Amino acid sequence: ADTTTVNGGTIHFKGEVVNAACAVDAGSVDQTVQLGQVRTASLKQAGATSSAVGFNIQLNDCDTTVATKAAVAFLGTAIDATRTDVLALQSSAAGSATNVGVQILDRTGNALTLDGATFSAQTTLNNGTNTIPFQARYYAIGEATPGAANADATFKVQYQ
Repeated sequence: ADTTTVNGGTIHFKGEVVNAACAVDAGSVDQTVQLGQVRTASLKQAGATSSAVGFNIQLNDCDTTVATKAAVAFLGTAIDATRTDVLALQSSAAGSATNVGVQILDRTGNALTLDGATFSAQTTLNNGTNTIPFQARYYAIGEATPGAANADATFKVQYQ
């Protein structure tokens, strides 16, 4: 019955990475992130964006004698071969939106290539708790069409 909206479900992030420097918080290893609902009229041409929502990857127990910096990379399916930082939806079949994916922006506003090897801007660590912030947002690759939108990605943390 939806003829007018991309109707955001969740983007689901998983990232079980173990390192001596810090522990990934248990609330960060398997998280969702709701984007909600956008009229297709607002995503009518390639490059249009909407509905940026924040999420964080929290590191606990950091020890700066082990690492002074951290960064995160994300892995997922590109929506097409010429849009390497736009995550395909889990489905573009009947009932799901087409011509729209999801980008993961780091704390400097840069979209991250979804190759598991393109690291965010670094957090300069303090001992203890460190919160690395991101956003997710919709990104149109053409005239978006209506339907459900859900996506999935995994993440890794690199320390130095």
